[PDB]
Amino acid sequence: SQIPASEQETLVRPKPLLLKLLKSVGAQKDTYTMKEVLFYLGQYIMTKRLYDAAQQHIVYCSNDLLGDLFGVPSFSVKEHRKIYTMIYRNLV
Amino acid sequence: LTFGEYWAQLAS
Ligand SMILES: *CCCn1cc(CN(C)C(=O)c2cc(C3=C(c4cc(C(=O)N(C)Cc5cn(CC*)nn5)sc4C)CCC3)c(C)s2)nn1
Repeated sequence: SQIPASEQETLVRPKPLLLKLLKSVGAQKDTYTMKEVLFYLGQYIMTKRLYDAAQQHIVYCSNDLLGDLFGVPSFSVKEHRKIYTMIYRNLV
Repeated sequence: LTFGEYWAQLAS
């Protein structure tokens, strides 16, 4: 799946728990573009080494706060719409 | 690809 360009610019307010994750990788504000949320989420996945070393599009979050936020043990980075939905489910 | 390359496709 793929996201139209205009949706990447959508201004969102992450819930406290998602904000905590983002803050851990440097984010200091309360309102972000979806693009910005995705940047910090990427940084968080990289720092915590949650992606598979062989197929680097698979992310393992079963034993992490990311997994509790997304309600999935794993996901593929290729599922753009599923990822956007998981972020929209954690706004305020 | 590297995780970064896949992730960059998702952000843009
Ligand atoms: C994903 C593979 C790892 N990777 C490759 C690059 C190369 N790049 C874009 C650069 O020229 C520099 C990176 C840094 C640093 C950071 C940084 C990361 C950026 C990026 O675009 N990433 C990780 C992909 C992405 C895009 N989005 C938007 C939705 N989210 N994630 S751009 C950038 C600046 C962060 C630490 C250092 C440079 C300094 S030059 N970067 N990472």
